[PDB]
Amino acid sequence: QPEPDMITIFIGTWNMGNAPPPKKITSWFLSKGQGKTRDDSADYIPHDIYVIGTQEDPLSEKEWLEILKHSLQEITSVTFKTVAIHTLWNIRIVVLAKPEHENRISHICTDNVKTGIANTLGNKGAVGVSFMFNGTSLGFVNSHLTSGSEKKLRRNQNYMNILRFLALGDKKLSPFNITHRFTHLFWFGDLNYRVDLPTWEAETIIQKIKQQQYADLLSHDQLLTERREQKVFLHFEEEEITFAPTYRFERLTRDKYAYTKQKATGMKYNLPSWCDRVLWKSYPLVHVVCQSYGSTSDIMTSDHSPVFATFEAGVTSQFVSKNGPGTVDSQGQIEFLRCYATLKTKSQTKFYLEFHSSCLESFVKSQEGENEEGSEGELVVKFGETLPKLKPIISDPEYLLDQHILISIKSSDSDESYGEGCIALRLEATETQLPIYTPLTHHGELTGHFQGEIKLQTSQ
Ligand SMILES: CN(Cc1cccc(F)c1)S(N)(=O)=O
Repeated sequence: QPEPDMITIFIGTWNMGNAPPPKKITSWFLSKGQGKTRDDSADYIPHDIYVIGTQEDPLSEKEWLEILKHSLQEITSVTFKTVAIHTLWNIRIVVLAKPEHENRISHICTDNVKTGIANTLGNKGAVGVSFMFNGTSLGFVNSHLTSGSEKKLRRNQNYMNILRFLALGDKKLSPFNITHRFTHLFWFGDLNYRVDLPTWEAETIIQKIKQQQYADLLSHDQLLTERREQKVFLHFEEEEITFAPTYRFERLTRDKYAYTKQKATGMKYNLPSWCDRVLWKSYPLVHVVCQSYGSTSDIMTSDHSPVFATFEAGVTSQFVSKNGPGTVDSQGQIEFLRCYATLKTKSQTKFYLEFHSSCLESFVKSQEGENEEGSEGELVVKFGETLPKLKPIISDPEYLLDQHILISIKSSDSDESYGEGCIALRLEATETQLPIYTPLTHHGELTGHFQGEIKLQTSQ
């Protein structure tokens, strides 16, 4: 039975509005409704992994698991295994997998982050799950961010707190947050970004939605505009939105948007908005293709419609050779030439690099670089030809060209990371000097760049 080189992943996000679901929710898991929808000919084909994020979920874990498992069994005739379930208040994540995958999955982690302070601590935050699927690390975050059209900055703050403090994946990757720990990271939820147009334009917006003319609305979507100004979700992707806004509906129909201010809304308008989103970030040159992104039309218990996204995602096998794991394979090496970091920091300390990768027995510390002043004010840290030669555990190119090297640039004075990035070993050539590049981030904000050349030796 061969190990897969691809799997499909279903991501669902639904703010349930504190109401039980209707008796049938299969349209959600089938990616049917509005937007980029799944072909009917695929309906019986199970996804490999289903990740369900809910917000304002009134159900017990048991109650929701029974609904989810029975739904998938009706669609696929497969009884899915429960990988993980984690709930913070009314924010929940469930991971289900085909039974054939049970012994491909390991290192299952769950965590949560509560956002805000005092007033603003008590119902917003995130839950997440991570695990290994054979040689591939997968992370999943379901976040319910701060509500309200005039709180985009708070949402951006909520995002940074979640990616700093959610403790998922390999704890040995100590300098790296969740935005660097996974081959594929999926972040979804009620992100609560709104269409920023005047209140007086509410009926105009509704008109535009009835015409399926989303362009002038999406140009005011706060998540798109904040992401274009590099304020949030830097280096994440989102599929084009081709479905109507998923909030705020009158319950038990989808014919009416309920946008007017009410005591129940704290006298706030809720103009139609794309609150409910799915984004991802995968390591460079790993296969990931969005195959659906849309909303259901037939699930109407909530003031939100469910959102679905499906993905093809490249995966690798748990590689064994006669040498590694448990030793190095002297036929393999990774060399770095003419490397330098450019940092935005105003500080003057010495810097060194750490190289982290599951192709190494453990992480590698470099010598300190040489600081110079850049022509436009910047700190340039030069490593020249001084970087250590990295000794991978396995030299086979079928393994090594699929791996990645995480880089942290750290202060010698404090040992704190000033920037993190990732280099793919999926090179155009081996035994050949080739350009490499990564942006560097810290707390998910841009802090610099790392560039240079790589020379990869494999057993071929
Ligand atoms: C048996 N584990 C993985 C798993 C647990 C539950 C459901 C699964 F589909 C897979 S393990 N290797 O101990 O983490």
